[PDB]
Amino acid sequence: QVLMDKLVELAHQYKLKETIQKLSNVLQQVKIKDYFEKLVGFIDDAVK
Repeated sequence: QVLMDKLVELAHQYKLKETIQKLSNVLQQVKIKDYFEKLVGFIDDAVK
């Protein structure tokens, strides 16, 4: 029990959820609409 409690404390010290949410926030700052528009334009050019 002491060992698993120490393991739980050690795992929670890193706070992986904060890293995940920071990564998600950074990923949400990218320009996906521009890339989608470029892909749509390129596929339209190919079809034409």
